[PDB]
Amino acid sequence: QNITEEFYQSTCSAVSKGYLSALRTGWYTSVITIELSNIKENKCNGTDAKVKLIKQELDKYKNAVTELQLLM
Amino acid sequence: QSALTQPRSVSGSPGQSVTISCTGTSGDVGTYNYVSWYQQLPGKAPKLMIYDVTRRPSGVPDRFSGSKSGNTASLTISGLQADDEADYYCCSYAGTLTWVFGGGTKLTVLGQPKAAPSVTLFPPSSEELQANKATLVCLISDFYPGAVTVAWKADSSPVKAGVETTTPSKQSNNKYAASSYLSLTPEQWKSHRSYSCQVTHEGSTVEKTVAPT
Amino acid sequence: QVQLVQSGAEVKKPGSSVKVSCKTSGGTYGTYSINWVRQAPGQGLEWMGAIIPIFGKTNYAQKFQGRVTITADASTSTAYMELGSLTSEDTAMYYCARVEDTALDHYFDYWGQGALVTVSSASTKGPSVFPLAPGTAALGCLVKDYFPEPVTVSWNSGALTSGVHTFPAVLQSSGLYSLSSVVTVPSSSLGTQTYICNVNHKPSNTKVDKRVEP
Amino acid sequence: FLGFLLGVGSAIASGVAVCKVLHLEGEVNKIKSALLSTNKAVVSLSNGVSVLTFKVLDLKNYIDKQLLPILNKQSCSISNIETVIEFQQKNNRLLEITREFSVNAGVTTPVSTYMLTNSELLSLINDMPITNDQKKLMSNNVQIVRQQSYSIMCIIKEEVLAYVVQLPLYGVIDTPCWKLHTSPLCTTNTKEGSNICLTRTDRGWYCDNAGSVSFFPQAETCKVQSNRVFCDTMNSLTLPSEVNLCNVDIFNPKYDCKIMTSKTDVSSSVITSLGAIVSCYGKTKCTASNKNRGIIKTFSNGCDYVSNKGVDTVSVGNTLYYVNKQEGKSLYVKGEPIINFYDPLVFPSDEFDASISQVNEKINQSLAFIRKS
Repeated sequence: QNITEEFYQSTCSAVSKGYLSALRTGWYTSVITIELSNIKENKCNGTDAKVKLIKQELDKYKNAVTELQLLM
Repeated sequence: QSALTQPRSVSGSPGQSVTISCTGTSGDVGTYNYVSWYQQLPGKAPKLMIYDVTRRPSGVPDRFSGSKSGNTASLTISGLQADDEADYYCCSYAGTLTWVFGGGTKLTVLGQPKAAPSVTLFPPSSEELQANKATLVCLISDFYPGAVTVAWKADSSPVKAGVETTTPSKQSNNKYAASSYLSLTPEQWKSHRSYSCQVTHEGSTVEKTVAPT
Repeated sequence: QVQLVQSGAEVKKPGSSVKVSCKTSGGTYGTYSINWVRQAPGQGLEWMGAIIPIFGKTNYAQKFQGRVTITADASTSTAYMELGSLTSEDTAMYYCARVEDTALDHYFDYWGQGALVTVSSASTKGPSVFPLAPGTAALGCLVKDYFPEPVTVSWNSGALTSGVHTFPAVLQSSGLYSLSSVVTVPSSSLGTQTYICNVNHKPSNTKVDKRVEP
Repeated sequence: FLGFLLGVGSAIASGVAVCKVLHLEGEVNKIKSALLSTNKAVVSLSNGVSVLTFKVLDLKNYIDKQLLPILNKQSCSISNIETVIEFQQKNNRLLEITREFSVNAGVTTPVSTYMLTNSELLSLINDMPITNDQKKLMSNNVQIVRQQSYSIMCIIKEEVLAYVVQLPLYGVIDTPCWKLHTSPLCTTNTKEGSNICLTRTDRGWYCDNAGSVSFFPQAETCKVQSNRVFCDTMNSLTLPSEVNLCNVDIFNPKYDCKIMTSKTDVSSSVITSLGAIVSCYGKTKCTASNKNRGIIKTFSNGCDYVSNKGVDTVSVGNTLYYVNKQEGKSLYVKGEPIINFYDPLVFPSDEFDASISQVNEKINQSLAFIRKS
């Protein structure tokens, strides 16, 4: 059972009984933190492919931090 | 929001560890582990050697080691050298775009050899005499003991009028400098035979003589 | 590589205002904040304020609240500062420093050479220079009886740097200073090399080039 | 149809308050000192409010200890390529958070897996000031929990990126609910015109709530699991329980039921939980069909009903309708249609949100005004 339904031909309407509830009453807030450090002006050659890839990722990290600061 | 309290001066001979304390309130330090020490060679903007509670930047010797404990910091230098001569400046994060500065500690090493002063005297040139003016210039340099004393002697007779004297200032070679000006009229200059600039240095007096010729 | 230029030094009168600029040459468009610090002759620097040019956000210390307004032009990447109602207590060497990222860094990393602001009552007076003719030898130029205290000496417009030594100023009893500079040169080069001193006076727009003839 | 009867409210203000608190001078330092030991902690802010503080990603502990002691060791040339992948990881999530907050402007209404991973959300639920029943409900319907929870970017300063994840509480739980479906009820007179239509406008959800009825007209606020009905009372009306009487006896003296009058001879189909209502009017085709036995019913003109048992399709006009194939017992309450109680010339021809009492009052007005002549 646990889901019954009625059709009221009188008023041309149906009612679906048997449903339980979970009503949003209020809210709960929690602070989620990400701890970030700084890559401050590391100077090193970009000739090697591996180091060039590292720099491609370092720039992404720095730009992500700066953009997070900008959007406010 | 007052400045921090630092010892006015410490010192140490080469081969010794020196610790400089930096004390602040609960807001400046104790709460934020964001401290920074700066050195200043007089005549140039500062340059830091500690960029966190215990972190040093790129190009800083390992002998520099900082710490902090309950509103008091500790900048430690191991194996002092003749290069670590500057005014150290403790700084601390205090809040959103607010930093507090320390009163500054003055670290000058005890171990350093004496150097005889190199004196040079200059007479007034033609352009100054053609304008009714005359100024004798005595330039001292490369004397390590800060104590120097100038005394002008006109024909072995002391002059007590118009003599000016600078303050011993640090140089790029860590050996001090000085300067002295004696002002006199053109008739007071062309009426004598020999002037003298006597610079006393640890007893050793270095002299220079000029003449109207 | 990355650095920031700084305006020249100037002189005002007690009650006027001094506007000091600070242009940077690094860029990176980051959330860097320019900090102003005017030490003194007296020991110890003094943190004045800060500004993030990308946002225009400012915050001044409580010692100078209501007295200084720090600005920054974002098009030319230049950060100004204007201190009105000057007093002789506000005479100092106004430096200019930055921090890399406002949220990641909490310490100054790069500075500027700085300007010098003197505010007194006596009138300004452009200096007078006279030459001084001479192992080796020694010649130089002398600068005397000026009111300001920025005076820079240069030789051969940047082609002679070794052996040069400029001494700090004296305080003549007339309230004016006096400066000197010396250069060590070989013996035989006095007859062939022409030696010219360059004293570029900043506060009184004076540029005098004296030729010291051996 | 009562959707415009609702009052307006703020959906994220409870998180903006925590953000305004986090913007205080010594606030983020407290949280950082608290998380200096573990990943999660309880933090009493400077306003007395106690919050949960979760450190989901520590890059400083990676940067200043493993990566930068390699790049800044000396001689930048790295030996192995593993560092590139180790830094692509632990940074992909920060890049994704930046990319999400760039296009969403501070508040994302579904908390994405990058804002809060599933295991992290389950741990947060397990360590919340809620009962075991609510904990299990959220743990089993994490998806719906994400549907009703916001994530407000809060602050980034002092080497700490902060954002408050504001979750639903589900105060009312396990109180029985019911869904009310409606379809137009019109007379089947042989005339081409002058055909009246009555409908019920109270369609939606109804739930027991502190002796009253929380009624949701906007079906978006309520997600539906197997038998659980998640709803959001921010867009809900509060009625007396006697509104339920409108199901069994629409002419009761307790609650004045809400209806709608019209004069539109158009057929419609209303799919219900375990069946289908078909209002078949005019020459419109109405066919209840099955996947095996082809067609099983042709609807007579009027408002009829079929159960999802054996019925696989309801087609009205060119409109197809797949019936919901969930088990359950349907019941057909036989009774005369209500539309046969009124007269065509007295029935109000146009009144959008009417009621039994209001329609009767307009009938009284019209009848009196006509009879007084």
